[PDB]
Amino acid sequence: SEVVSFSFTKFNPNPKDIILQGDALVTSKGKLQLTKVKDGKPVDHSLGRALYAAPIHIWDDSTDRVASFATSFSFVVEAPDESKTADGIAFFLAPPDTQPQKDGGFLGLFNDIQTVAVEFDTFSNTWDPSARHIGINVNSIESMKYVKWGWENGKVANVYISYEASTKTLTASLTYPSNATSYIVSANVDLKSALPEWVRVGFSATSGLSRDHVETHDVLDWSFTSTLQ
Amino acid sequence: SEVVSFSFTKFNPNPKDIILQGDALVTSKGKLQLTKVKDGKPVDHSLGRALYAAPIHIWDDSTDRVASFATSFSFVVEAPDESKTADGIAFFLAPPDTQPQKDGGFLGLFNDIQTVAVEFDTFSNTWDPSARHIGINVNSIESMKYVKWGWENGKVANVYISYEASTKTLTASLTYPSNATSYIVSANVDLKSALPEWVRVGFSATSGLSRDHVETHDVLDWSFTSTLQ
Amino acid sequence: SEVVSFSFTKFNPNPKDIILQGDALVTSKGKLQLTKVKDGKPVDHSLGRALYAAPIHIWDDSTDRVASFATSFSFVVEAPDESKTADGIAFFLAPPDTQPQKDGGFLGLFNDIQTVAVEFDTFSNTWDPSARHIGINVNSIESMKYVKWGWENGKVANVYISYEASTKTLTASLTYPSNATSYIVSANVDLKSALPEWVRVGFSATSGLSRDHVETHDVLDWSFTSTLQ
Amino acid sequence: SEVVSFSFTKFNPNPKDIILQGDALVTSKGKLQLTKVKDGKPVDHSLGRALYAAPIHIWDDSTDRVASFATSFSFVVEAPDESKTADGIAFFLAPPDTQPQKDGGFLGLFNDIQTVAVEFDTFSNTWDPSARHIGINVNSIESMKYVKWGWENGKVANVYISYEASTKTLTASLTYPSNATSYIVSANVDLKSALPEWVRVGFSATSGLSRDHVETHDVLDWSFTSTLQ
Ligand SMILES: [Ca+2]
Ligand SMILES: [Ca+2]
Ligand SMILES: [Ca+2]
Ligand SMILES: [Ca+2]
Ligand SMILES: [Mn+2]
Ligand SMILES: [Mn+2]
Ligand SMILES: [Mn+2]
Ligand SMILES: [Mn+2]
Repeated sequence: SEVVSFSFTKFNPNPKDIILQGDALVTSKGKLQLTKVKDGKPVDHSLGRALYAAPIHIWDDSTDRVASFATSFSFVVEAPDESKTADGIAFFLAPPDTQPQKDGGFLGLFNDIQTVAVEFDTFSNTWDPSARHIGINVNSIESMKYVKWGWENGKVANVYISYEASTKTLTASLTYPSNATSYIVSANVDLKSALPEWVRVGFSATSGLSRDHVETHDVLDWSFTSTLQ
Repeated sequence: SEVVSFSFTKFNPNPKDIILQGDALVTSKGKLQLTKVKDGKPVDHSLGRALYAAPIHIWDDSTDRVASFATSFSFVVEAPDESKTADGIAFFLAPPDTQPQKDGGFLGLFNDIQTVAVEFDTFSNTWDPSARHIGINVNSIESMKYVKWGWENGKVANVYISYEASTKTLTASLTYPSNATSYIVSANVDLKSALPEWVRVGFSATSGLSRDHVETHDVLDWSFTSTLQ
Repeated sequence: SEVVSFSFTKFNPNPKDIILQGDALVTSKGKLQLTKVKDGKPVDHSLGRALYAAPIHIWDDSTDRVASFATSFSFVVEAPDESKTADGIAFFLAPPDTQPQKDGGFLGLFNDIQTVAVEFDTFSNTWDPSARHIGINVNSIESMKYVKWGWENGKVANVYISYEASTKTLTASLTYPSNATSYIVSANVDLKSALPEWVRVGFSATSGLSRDHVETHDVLDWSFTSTLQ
Repeated sequence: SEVVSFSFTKFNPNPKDIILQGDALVTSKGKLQLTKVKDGKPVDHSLGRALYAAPIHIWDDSTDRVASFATSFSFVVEAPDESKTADGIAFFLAPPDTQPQKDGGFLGLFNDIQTVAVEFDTFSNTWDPSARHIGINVNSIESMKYVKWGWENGKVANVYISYEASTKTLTASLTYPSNATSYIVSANVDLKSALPEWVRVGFSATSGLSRDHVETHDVLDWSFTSTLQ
């Protein structure tokens, strides 16, 4: 058996165990700022990602084992105008050598790819439901499952995501501690069929392609654990 | 700081770190059977509870600190008839010397008491909403918050409950891995004002007061962690 | 499988998960003072013990499994005169209902009993080697194995004890961080043959039977973990 | 605060979170074989190293914090002739981009370098004590502290190493579960002055420079944890 685990109550401004991609950076105060901010205001056409340095062993072909993992993180999405926002933030697993994909609605993850993601989508694209949503995505920008999500501008969101290998169940929940509101969605996901044996895990986010569709995507903390046995 | 933690993948038929109360027992196969079963069938007028042996330090008056805790458990409620069921199961915190309260709709927790509970209610009493629900209860059998809960007869339910002291937020989620369905509810709960500094944590359950309102309440596993700092 | 774990960076003056026996108490500053102190000076004829509230499942007859456990703790033994000291402190496992045994050289553990202990002996009795020692004791005040121990008056000692079930090896080490000095001893110990399936773990200590053989026995912190699988 | 942790009960033959350097490889049966073996026999002039993929944050200049860490591992050194052996195995911390250094007595770590190591030396070089020893090395192949070590050919050794930042104490212990024999050594080590803020941790080993001074250096398991707060 193999157990892997880490916790950040904040991020180091010069992170060494975090692989920063695109526009992502850590602020002096220790906030993982995925998308660009200038003069304290979010900028459009931004894409940032952040992955944990050590690959995670999610399934083994020789031993026919699949990992179970659980992760918590808090995140803020703040937009100058509440009615106009894009695009969103996601937690994702992809091959270790994963690089940023397309911007805008593709969230830095997909294009037109072996990526499984839990997205917090703030803009309705062609492949989306009408309302903002939390989605479970399996190798597509189109979610297999989603729940409508009443996004609260600038309010801290607490996320908990778990994968139970014995039942192939991935579950994601978001709670706003400010008004004790919550949402949850689950899906049946076969990690062996969606991903390679080893992955890197982390976050991706992208601001809108227009000036009037901008917002921040900041991660405040992050704890993760995975066991393969 | 103080950290307390434990995990059970199953229960020992003669549990020594579990304080069994009322009808509760552990089966040969390691299932925490809270309410009575005879010839493999549930019996009415049953009340069972189970608490972890070591008290949990949830708040300290001298140091003005409050604990944050997280727990996972799976549980099955199986009734012979899907339309007629009572009463339910809960995870709860109460003073260390807590003893069983009233049966039936009171779930072994309340009467007519310092208990905070997350209930999975299967019967609509005077103080309930119409539908079966997951409730957050603060010193009352009446929930301060609840979510409608589509109970699945005999199907394993995976529960995750967390309390974040810095935001007084208690969140509870239930997922059925069989059809990837989930529910969640949150509430603002001040543990300092609801409970004493030290508590015992565990489960309580009660079958209905009539023969045609019977069901099992079995816990399959349980992991818990709490930190006071 | 079953995992049990706890950590104290200090102790609560009114401990609820600690069963205090004999003279043991927790000071305002959070120090587990096993033996009596008056006007800041140690008193003779004192015996104190402290156990964790939840029993530990160390072996299971039905499943033929034995637990592996690891514990860390720091402790100070301070005597007014460096040449005259008695008796010592130990970490021990005993049946859950264990009560204080004899005082003086018997360390509150033994008499003339199912107890396994790692002792830090400060006085040479009939059954001892000449020098102060760290001993591994299996149902006797006489150690099966020991190492000579250069006790440092008033200096913090860091202890690490591990039991590896697959090789029946119990290992104990003491280090004084003040001058980077260490000692270690191991023994082959069959827990199934020495102890019952369930035990309580903790510390015991006793000051000498004479006024000129007095010393403190204070525990500053304690972390413990055990897995049965 | 930041916590990092991992456990291996065995190694994956194609390790993805392990950076293999030099001759190091993982056998089919999951043994980290640091130095070369042909036809089941050790070969001379071999050097192998293995590091965990994610850097470890051991000290922070801005926050004046230093990490405390603890690690366990088992290892076998087997030589065809008990009287003729070289050179040894070590657990070490070095800059993230660390590469193999010199072979033979330099253990793959040093030359003639920012590396702190706990070595299990099997050959007496110019800079060594006479007997085989466990050494604590701080930026030199010459140990600042050591303890004589009765190496047992082919017998599993259980190692426990801890660093306590608050007292700058690094402690290392070796136990042979086969005959319940142990050794320990400690040293005062300032990690801030010896190493950079971020390091990679792992093992290095080297077989002798002659045919009659060959031995294996195999690691069987490994668990590690570090907290910066
Ligand atoms: Ca979208
Ligand atoms: Ca009800
Ligand atoms: Ca003695
Ligand atoms: Ca040497
Ligand atoms: Mn979407
Ligand atoms: Mn109700
Ligand atoms: Mn003795
Ligand atoms: Mn050497």
